[PDB]
Amino acid sequence: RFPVVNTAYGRVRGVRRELNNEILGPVVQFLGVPYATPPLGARRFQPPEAPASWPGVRNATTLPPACPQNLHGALPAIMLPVWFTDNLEAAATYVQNQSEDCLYLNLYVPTEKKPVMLFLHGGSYMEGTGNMFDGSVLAAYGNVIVVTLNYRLGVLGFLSTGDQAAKGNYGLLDQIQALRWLSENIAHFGGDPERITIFGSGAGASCVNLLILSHHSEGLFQKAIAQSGTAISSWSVNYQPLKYTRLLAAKVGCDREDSTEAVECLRRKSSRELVDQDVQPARYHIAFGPVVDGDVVPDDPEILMQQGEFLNYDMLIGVNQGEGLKFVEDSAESEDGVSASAFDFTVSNFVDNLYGYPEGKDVLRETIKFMYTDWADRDNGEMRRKTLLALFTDHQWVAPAVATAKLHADYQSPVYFYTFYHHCQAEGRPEWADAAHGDELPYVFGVPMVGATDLFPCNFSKNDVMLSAVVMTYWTNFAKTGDPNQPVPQDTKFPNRFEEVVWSKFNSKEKQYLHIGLKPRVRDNYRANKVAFWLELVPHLH
Amino acid sequence: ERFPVVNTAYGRVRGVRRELNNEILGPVVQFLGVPYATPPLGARRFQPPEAPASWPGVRNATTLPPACPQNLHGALPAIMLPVWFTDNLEAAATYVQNQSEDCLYLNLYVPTEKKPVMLFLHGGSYMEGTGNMFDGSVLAAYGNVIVVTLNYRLGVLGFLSTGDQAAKGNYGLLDQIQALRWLSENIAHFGGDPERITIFGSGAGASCVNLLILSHHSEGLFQKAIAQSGTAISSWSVNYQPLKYTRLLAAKVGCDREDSTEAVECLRRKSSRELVDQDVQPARYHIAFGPVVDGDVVPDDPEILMQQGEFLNYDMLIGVNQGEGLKFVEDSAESEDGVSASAFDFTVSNFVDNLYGYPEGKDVLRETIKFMYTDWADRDNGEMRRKTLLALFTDHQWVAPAVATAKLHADYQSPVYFYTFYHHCQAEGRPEWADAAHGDELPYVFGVPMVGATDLFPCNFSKNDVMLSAVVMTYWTNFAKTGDPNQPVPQDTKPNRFEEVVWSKFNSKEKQYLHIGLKPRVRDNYRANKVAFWLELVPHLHN
Amino acid sequence: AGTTYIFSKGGGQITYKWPPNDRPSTRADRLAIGFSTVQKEAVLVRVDSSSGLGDYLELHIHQGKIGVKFNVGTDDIAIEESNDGKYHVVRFTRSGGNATLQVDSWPVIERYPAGRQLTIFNSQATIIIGGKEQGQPFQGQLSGLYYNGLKVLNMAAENDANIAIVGNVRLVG
Ligand SMILES: *[C@@H]1O[C@H](CO)[C@@H](O)[C@H](O)[C@H]1NC(C)=O
Ligand SMILES: *[C@@H]1O[C@H](CO)[C@@H](O)[C@H](O)[C@H]1NC(C)=O
Ligand SMILES: *[C@@H]1O[C@H](CO)[C@@H](O)[C@H](O)[C@H]1NC(C)=O
Ligand SMILES: *[C@@H]1O[C@H](CO)[C@@H](O)[C@H](O)[C@H]1NC(C)=O
Ligand SMILES: *[C@@H]1O[C@H](CO)[C@@H](O)[C@H](O)[C@H]1NC(C)=O
Ligand SMILES: [Ca+2]
Repeated sequence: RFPVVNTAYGRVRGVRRELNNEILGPVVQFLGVPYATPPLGARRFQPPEAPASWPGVRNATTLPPACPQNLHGALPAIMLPVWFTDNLEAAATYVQNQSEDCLYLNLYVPTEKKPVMLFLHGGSYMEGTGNMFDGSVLAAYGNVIVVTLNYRLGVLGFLSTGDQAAKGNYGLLDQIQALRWLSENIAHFGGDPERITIFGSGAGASCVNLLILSHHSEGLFQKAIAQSGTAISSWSVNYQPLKYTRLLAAKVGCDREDSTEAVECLRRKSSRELVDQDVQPARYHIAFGPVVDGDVVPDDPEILMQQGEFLNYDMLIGVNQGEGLKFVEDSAESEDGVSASAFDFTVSNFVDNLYGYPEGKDVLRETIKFMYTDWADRDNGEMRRKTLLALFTDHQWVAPAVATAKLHADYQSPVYFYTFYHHCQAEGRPEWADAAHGDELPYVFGVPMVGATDLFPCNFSKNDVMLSAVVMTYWTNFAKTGDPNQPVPQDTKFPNRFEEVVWSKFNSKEKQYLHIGLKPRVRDNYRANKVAFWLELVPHLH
Repeated sequence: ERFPVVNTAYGRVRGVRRELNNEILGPVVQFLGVPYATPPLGARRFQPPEAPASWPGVRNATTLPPACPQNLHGALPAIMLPVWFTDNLEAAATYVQNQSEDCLYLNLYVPTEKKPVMLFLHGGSYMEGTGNMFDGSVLAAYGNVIVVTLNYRLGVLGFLSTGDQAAKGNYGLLDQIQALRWLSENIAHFGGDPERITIFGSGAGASCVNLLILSHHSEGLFQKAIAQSGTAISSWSVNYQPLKYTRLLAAKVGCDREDSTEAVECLRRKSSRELVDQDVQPARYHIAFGPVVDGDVVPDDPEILMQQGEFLNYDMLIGVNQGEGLKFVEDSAESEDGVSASAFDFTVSNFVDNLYGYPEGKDVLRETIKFMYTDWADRDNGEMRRKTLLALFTDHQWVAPAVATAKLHADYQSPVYFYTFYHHCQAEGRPEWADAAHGDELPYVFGVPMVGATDLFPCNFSKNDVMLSAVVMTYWTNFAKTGDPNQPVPQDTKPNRFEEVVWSKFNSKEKQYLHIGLKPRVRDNYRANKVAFWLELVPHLHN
Repeated sequence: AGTTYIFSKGGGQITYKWPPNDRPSTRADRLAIGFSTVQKEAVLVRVDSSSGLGDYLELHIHQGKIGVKFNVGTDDIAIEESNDGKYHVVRFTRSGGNATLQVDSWPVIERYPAGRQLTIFNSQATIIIGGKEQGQPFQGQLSGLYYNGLKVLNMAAENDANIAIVGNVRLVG
């Protein structure tokens, strides 16, 4: 019972695996399927090329190797999912076959023309792998084909110099290349070509936003999703590619004045050699990643979407309640609250790192100082921690997210907004904590539906498992006709309050969204007061 | 006796024994037009008050004394005047009908039921007000306490100063001080305790009472005080440029002598009636004539005195109505829609320029405040933007300055119970969307509803309102005796919402206050979000 | 000579507490005591404000001379009568910043502090005498203490709850 299909590049053989759960049937998986040429020699730091055809039958039924990434290398935990840090060893188990050739993708096919859902992994622009998430529950649950893959990361995916010598942004070129392959391959797979959609989180979410504005994305996918991430966050894209690249070469050893010569230096160094190096970027910024090349990124993401130069695609956005858990880490281990002096200290380092504006800093420091401080219990201390956490969350995740949603809605595009509040009852996670960034992923993949794992050692519950089920329905349904309610009105299939609440469109004038959680219900705004602050008042302080 | 007589250090007076229209309270022995100072008619004009010469025989003190000089057909400041005062303007004029420079007289409302002493300060503005407007009988009939109303020099005649010895101004306060001294050495004869003298004023009067609290001259002439709707540090509370306003006054008069003393003499030779009729228009949210920093009455700016804690710990009651700047929202007050975006900013821009007039930092304040007072849940609704505009002004002039008063006083271990009024009486002129406005509490203090609708407040009231009207005065009188608005007389209807309520103090750390109204309750921080913006943030944006 | 209080070996104190809601605040004050001691260094009578308030009155001994220092909110200013074991009476009075002092029939010494200054000993809380807790407990004899219409030692003889005795003290009779 080993299925076989004939791709445009040859025939491949999958595995008809089974699941512990009963209501979900067997699922067919093809693992480590290539979709482009291994960028090994001169092909390194070049746009991806079509994969080489193979004779006979491909034996693709095993997890492919991971892309080069020094996990233990010091990296900013702020922008990575919390689970990715609490279970570093679990990932290390997953990322143990680091090979420069990693341009493969792992498919998933249900049993019972369906849509195709492409995932983007990676909290940052350097870590993660497609194998991290054994996404198979969704496929059968939504009778959809789940696609996960790996892409060139940082040094090997986005190195730039501002010139043709180092274009960078190659990671995206891997993405579209993967999209292109799926367009001409998924045809004889049951996938619906007019229902190709892309989604991700964190760094990936940033990529999704970038993908939407690319000129290389004409057609291909139609809808898209992006949770906990935008294209406007400070870490969305780099703005000093030369400096970081230059100091990298000096660290490498051959930092020739000519960019081309430096490219040869890098192209003559082994993958493991260059990747293991550490470059420390300025806090809340990315050492490597997409830049303003023009080929894939005509300009800074906010600039284009003003002009709205893209073919309005149906999109889903959301953000968890508090997504900056690590941003309060040093003080998270104090029995009492955060000291007033310390809180101001932390706030003081926040403003300069992000603005540092000579024109006036104390004004911004003062304005934010007063604003994000609930005056009812001024001396709570505990509350001060919450605000400090919240503060970060709005500026980096919520406020940018609302802006992009408005802009997309402004150009008459189907835009749907949600927010996540519920979270696992993890033992490591503090009880007072809340839904952290990326925490929705296990509920996106129904990890509880199939039991905890090394990724997520959570004591799930009946409420938790069902919550994921309803979550999938929305995502799956939206992937059918662009509506989280049209194809299948939700049903528990297991006091369900999810059958009555109806997702509403997100109009700019009235910011209707969905409050995913234990008690779902629609609201008119998400901390409206704060959102306007980071979008209207602050800019007027030039 | 239905026509009783009593004795004072200056002779003897004859009073009446009026009976109130109610059927629960007993009789009151009133006294009308009692002198307490020499009428400053001639050279005494613009001189400190002097105690009056004793009269022989018995004085027929049973008629309303003449009102002090003041104009009604003129450019009075409507921003700070109580709403009812501007509404039934001609009704007020009826009371101010016998203007005379010998206006220094005071009344009493001795009830029958030592009696506690309650003294009142009137005045919506500093150039307006006759004590006779308010019938003190009812309160004295309910609390078994002494109600006293008095007149004092007003307008230019009371607050004219050059800043030099030739003219110090601030006379009105002196006259009020003198009366207090008069009440110190006379009330006992009427049966009122001299050791429990309480002063309660509103509006411009509220500004007066605080000045007394900071006075050096008022060291032991009372023990308790009340205040409401504007304490000490409003833009209009105290003038600071008397010289500039005097110079143009004399110029318009005609004799703008280079020297003040020469200018002083000419004015002293000019008829009082002419001075009142002359027009002076001060900058918006500022007072042309009023108390000024002199040295003998107020040594320095009230803020400076308050910051360092210069006062003899008199227990205080301070409160403000929810929405008070009703008159400030005037142009759009009669619009079916709300305030437009084009007209909203303009209001704020004008407001900022008038008070925070500064070219260096103008927009930073203009933008910041613009955002602060706007509920983004209904950004484009418009109608709710009117309320916040009303909320904007009222916060700055009354709420925040009052809060600063309480915190500072409480910081120096002085008993202070903060309060706040939300209920109101349906008034024909007042709009439906309005709320308890500036001056919608004086009737309740005097218990006018007990009597019922009157000329000043034609708007009738419900039985429910009547019940509350008793509640507030019970609190007031409760305080007058002991200081705890609960201690002496437990609350009762005489169901009752105000039965279990316990009015706590106002600690600086925990800003507990009493929310009086239909459903009295104890809250903890009145509009905490906004108040902080007006006392901690906004100062920093002036460098 | 009058109501005599004796501070034995080590000394003690009578402590008088104002009711919380009846703490006074007076611009001018009157102080008067009659001591009998020969100490070359000590502090006689200290009176500080409530917590958080720096206004305070101290009447002390420095090099055997009787000096008085005080603050009303701005700063300290000290005046001294530049003790032989006998009943010598010292009267100390003030009016805001203005300060005057005199001992027995000796010529009066007065101070006129310069500059704008606060003028109220805000919110007095309690009265300390003898310096028991100041590091200089007083050992001698004290009669005729007086304070702006309040002679506490006389109230001490009346056994009032507001008043509390502590340390080494003896009473005549
Ligand atoms: C390779 O293919 C053979 C038969 O074609 C199969 O038995 C074996 O499991 C496959 N192994 C992998 C790693 O694909
Ligand atoms: C998880 O822990 C909670 C409390 O410690 C307990 O109630 C629950 O049964 C546990 N679940 C599992 C699967 O261990
Ligand atoms: C007081 O007024 C009454 C009534 O007008 C009058 O009969 C009486 O003679 C008057 N007495 C004096 C002293 O004015
Ligand atoms: C008195 O006020 C009430 C408001 O409750 C109103 O219904 C009634 O018509 C008023 N009566 C008069 C005579 O104005
Ligand atoms: C206190 O000193 C000041 C400054 O010399 C003086 O003006 C004032 O009259 C003095 N007061 C008394 C009571 O001596
Ligand atoms: Ca002081």
